[PDB]
Amino acid sequence: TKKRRNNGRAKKGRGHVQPIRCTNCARCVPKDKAIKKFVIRNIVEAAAVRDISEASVFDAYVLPKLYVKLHYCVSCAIHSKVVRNRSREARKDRTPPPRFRP
Amino acid sequence: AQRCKELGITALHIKLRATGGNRTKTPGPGAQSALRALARSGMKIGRIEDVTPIPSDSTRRKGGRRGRRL
Amino acid sequence: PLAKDLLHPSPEEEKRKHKKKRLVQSPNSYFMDVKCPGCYKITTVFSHAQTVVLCVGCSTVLCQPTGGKARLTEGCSFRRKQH
Amino acid sequence: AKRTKKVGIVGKYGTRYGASLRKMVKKIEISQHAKYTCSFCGKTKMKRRAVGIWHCGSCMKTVAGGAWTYNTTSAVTVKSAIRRLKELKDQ
Amino acid sequence: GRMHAPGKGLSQSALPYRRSVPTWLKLTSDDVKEQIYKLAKKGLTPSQIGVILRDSHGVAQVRFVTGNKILRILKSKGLAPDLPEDLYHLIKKAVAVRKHLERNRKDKDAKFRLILIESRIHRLARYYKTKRVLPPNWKYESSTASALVA
Amino acid sequence: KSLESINSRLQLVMKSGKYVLGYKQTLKMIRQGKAKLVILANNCPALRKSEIEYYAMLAKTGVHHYSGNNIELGTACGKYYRVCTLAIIDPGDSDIIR
Amino acid sequence: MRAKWRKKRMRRLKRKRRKMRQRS
Amino acid sequence: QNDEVAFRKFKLITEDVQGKNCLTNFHGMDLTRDKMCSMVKKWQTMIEAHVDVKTTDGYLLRLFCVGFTKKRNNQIRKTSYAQHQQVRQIRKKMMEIMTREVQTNDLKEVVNKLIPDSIGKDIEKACQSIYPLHDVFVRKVKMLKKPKFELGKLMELHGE
RNA sequence: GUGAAAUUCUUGGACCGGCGCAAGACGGACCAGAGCGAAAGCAUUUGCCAAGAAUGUUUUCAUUAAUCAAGAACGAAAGUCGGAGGUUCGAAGACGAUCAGAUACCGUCGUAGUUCCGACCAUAAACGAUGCCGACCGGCGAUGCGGCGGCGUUAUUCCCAUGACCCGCCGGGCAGCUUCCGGGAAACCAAAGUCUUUGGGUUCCGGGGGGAGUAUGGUUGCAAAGCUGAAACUUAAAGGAAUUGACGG
Ligand SMILES: [Mg+2]
Ligand SMILES: [Mg+2]
Ligand SMILES: [Mg+2]
Ligand SMILES: [Mg+2]
Ligand SMILES: [Mg+2]
Ligand SMILES: [Mg+2]
Ligand SMILES: [Mg+2]
Ligand SMILES: [Mg+2]
Ligand SMILES: [Zn+2]
Ligand SMILES: [Zn+2]
Repeated sequence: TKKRRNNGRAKKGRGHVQPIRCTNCARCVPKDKAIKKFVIRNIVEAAAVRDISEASVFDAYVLPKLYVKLHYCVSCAIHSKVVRNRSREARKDRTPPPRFRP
Repeated sequence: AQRCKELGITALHIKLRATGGNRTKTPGPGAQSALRALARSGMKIGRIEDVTPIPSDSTRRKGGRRGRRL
Repeated sequence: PLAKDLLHPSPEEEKRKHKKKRLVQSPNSYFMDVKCPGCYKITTVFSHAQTVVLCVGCSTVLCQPTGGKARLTEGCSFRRKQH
Repeated sequence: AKRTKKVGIVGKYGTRYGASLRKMVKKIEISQHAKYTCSFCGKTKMKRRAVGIWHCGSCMKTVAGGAWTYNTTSAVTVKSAIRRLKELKDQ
Repeated sequence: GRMHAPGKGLSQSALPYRRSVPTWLKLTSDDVKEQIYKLAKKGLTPSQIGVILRDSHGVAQVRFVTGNKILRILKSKGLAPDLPEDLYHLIKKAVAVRKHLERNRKDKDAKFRLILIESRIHRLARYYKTKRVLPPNWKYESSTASALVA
Repeated sequence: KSLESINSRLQLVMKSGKYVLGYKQTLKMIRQGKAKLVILANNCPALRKSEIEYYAMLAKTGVHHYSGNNIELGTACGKYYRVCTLAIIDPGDSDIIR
Repeated sequence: MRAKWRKKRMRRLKRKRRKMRQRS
Repeated sequence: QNDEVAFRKFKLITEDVQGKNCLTNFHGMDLTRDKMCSMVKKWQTMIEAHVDVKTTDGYLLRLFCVGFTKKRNNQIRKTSYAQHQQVRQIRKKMMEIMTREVQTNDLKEVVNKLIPDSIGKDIEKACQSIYPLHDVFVRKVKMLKKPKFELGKLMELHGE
């Protein structure tokens, strides 16, 4: 049974997509098929900010961040629970999960 | 903190580095603890910069195209 | 719109339609009387001219070829001919 | 007609010396006995005289070249490399 | 659909239903015909003639104003080229592709295009042989191509 | 862009204007004064290059040094032989300026 | 058997068959 | 500097030392990692150019420029992509106005003009007619060779 | 380095931090249900060489066309030969682990190979598991290219262009959402529709499962193998889509 009309990848008008390596298990996955993370994390912990601010020589010192682009095969993506198997109806939508900002 | 204090150093510019290359770019759990303890031990923190090796395009990553099976 | 009037469409949509797909094939171009300044004669120019048109006597370029429509040089008048 | 199917010039060796050795020497003998165009006069008269020696029958110009080919791919890249180093030597 | 391409382009020229000569065209039949003679003697193909006459002399269709087509006019005087223009340009393109292909051996794309161009050459030539435009023994040979054209 | 232009213009010199091919004929037209442009292949013997250049200095005619060789100056002229030197009597194509 | 390995086993059988035929 | 930006970094190789003080001259400039990474966003096109330029002083430097396309305030389309020919025109434009600003003057004028990075400012302004660029800086500069290390030329830039 | 270790490297400084040099790979982020190409496939800058779709056209020829046995071109990766070069990775292999056993999964090293040139081979889940050309049959919002229009903003300048936006329209595409158009065994598909109300044109190809893509013959190749391709015999099912339950390290 054809599970997804998308065929599990973004390849629509192409014929071949150059592969990447899974950042976790180093598996060759097509670039448009692997699940991509872009995490903009604080360079320090959420509880270490207060300690660093005391020892910062600059009073108005902006906090640098970390820019990491992760790529995952669906094996490592499911194993790390970054994606989950969804119902037949719930599979179709492509909206990202809510950010839980408030 | 003890060696720097007894050698006459009071502030530091922390330069973080992960494994880099084609390997992991996320620093391990030791990054947060070592950075936090340096400031809490009575030492100043200035500019923090990243020197993680980020290739334009590296060589082939070790493991094979089927990955590290587990 | 099961009761669309295919025999008598008002020309607003016909002008909107593609030239081949109209009720009767009507071209989207014309001929314009281009009048460059500094002279006295009228030069006939195709509205979609693919060449740099020049007069018999004028040493002045009137239009330049682009994608769809002839690009008149600045300052030159143009008049339609019988629509 | 086409008198042989695949041996070509090394049909003179008969069945001897092995198929791969006749095949290996076939391309060398074709180029060694070929007539190259002279770059000095334009006539296709530049033929090998001895090993490493090439001579044009028309303009009587002798040049030093490869053993079997008129000029080896080694020396071609060498002459280009020397020219780039010369233009680098001055400015 | 294109003969040798997976395209379905509709880019054409929609001739108007108006068959009448425009009243603002004061050029007469002999005026157009001498213009055809002058430009052909300059060295312009019939396709190049019609675009120039339409753009500069403002003529709708040469068939409308003179009662005959440009190629028929050219051959009646007798100065028309012996090879048909489209066949000439196909052969001329094939010579350019062949010249580029011998310089660059590894151009597998160009070698693919050469077969496509030459197929159009041999099919068009067959049509012209049926209409007796070309001699029955005419043939497009790759060796003689660079000579017969240009 | 100069080499692609001179190839097409030399083609226009043929079948439009009068030319002459070969070294012995070129000298005759140079010393007669009716030569206008002399084109020499880079394959030319160096003695012949300087001799034609000296002749053209006396005749006040220009010398173009073709960036080909005598093999493909023949192809440029539209011939099936090698031409090493040629002279143009009258262009017929404005490759030379009045 | 996985069909790829059944294909490979058939190949090794075919190479053995060719050797025994060429021998005679 | 006093009140400049913080993401720029400079190499300052030492060249001569006397007494108990070391005297350093310019060696190269490099934008910091998190600023460079933050500039790279989706739905926009970046343009990176490099050029080998020689100062009047005899110093050979590799100038890298990075420029990102800018989406408009009223722009509704998600993407702001420059066509390949437009990218080529922008790259050539910011190559010749980068080698002009360095070939004309000496090392001193280049260094204190890239301290506020005036080059990227005029690069952005000259490109506003083709495609609006906003995130334009000088990515990096490195020194390929040095002219003999004259003692007098170092002392004057360290003094009056 | 690992789940834990260990084979391994190290007071000759192993690892680490700085400065250089050399070599060979690969072109991240930008990079998209985006583009191009007949497919395979194609991503640092610039230059050259030819090629092509689409668009615009009141340019030209005037049936020149669609599909196509035989024939031919190109064809991922792996593999073969010859010549270079070999950084990293890495079949075979070795060692350490794990295990009842472990010729494996994990780790250290490591040959062929992985890169370039030339010559082969012609196979992939070469997939959209879905022939090509043509027409007709819903709607909507987008996107790439070209073109035609239009409030206004922006870049220069004093104004048009000219770019960058905003609102539309046309054609050609990659797609997407929705629909009791219709179909279908359903999954689903605007094509897999216009099919018992069965016929637009034309190629290839299947006849229960195995035996079998096997044997043999022919043919191609250096070889590995590729193309064409059975039979005896055996069997009542093998399969497809969905439903319910059970089970899941
Ligand atoms: Mg399943
Ligand atoms: Mg594929
Ligand atoms: Mg697992
Ligand atoms: Mg291969
Ligand atoms: Mg080899
Ligand atoms: Mg290793
Ligand atoms: Mg059909
Ligand atoms: Mg059966
Ligand atoms: Zn993984
Ligand atoms: Zn000679």
